[PDB]
Amino acid sequence: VLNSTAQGQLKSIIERVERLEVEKAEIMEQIKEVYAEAKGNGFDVKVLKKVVRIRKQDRAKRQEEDAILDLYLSAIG
Amino acid sequence: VLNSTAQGQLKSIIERVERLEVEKAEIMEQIKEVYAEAKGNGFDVKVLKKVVRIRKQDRAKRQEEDAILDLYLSAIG
Repeated sequence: VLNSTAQGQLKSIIERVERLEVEKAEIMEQIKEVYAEAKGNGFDVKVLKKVVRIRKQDRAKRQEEDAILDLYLSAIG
Repeated sequence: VLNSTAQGQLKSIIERVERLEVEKAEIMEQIKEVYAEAKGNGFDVKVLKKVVRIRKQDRAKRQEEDAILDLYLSAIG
């Protein structure tokens, strides 16, 4: 059995996660809409998605290079 | 070569998709934070996630039952 406080906690957890998952689905739908718009303008959607992935990978690489920089500087001092 | 209007279109597409993908990542992080909070309260996160999936499946089932209802009613009229 779950006591009163725990039942409240559970209900709050489910409520918040479900609201966030609705927002996430809304965002995903908007991304789909932007790509559909692009397709309408004559763009290649598969290639656009690849452009986005490549740029994401570049940003990730730069962040890890910042981490590595802090590691080296730390080690040197 | 891409003409002026097409270059503007491309830049707008990438800009909007990347902003939306940042929002999506923010939402995913918030979901993680809610589950971390739940774990702190003594809840089983794996089981919570399963609760959320089950409820999502129930909602999906109800939507498809509404679709099927419209199909049957349509066919009958």
